[PDB]
Amino acid sequence: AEYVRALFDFNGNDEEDLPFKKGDILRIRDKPEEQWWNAEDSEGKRGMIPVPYVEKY
Amino acid sequence: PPPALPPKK
Repeated sequence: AEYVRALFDFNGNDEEDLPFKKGDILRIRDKPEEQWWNAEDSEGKRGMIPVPYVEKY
Repeated sequence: PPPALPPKK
């Protein structure tokens, strides 16, 4: 459905955050806020990701 | 380095 690609690595300081690496393709699951979305990675893990760190796929 | 991390609401 909706995929984004990581532009930068991200680890996050909150436990709800989904860490990722530049180049990863993530699927967007929910947009509870304008700049922080819930996404799923290629291993099926879920978490919050910062919109500025990704681009549309 | 990455862009600014947006604040969480």
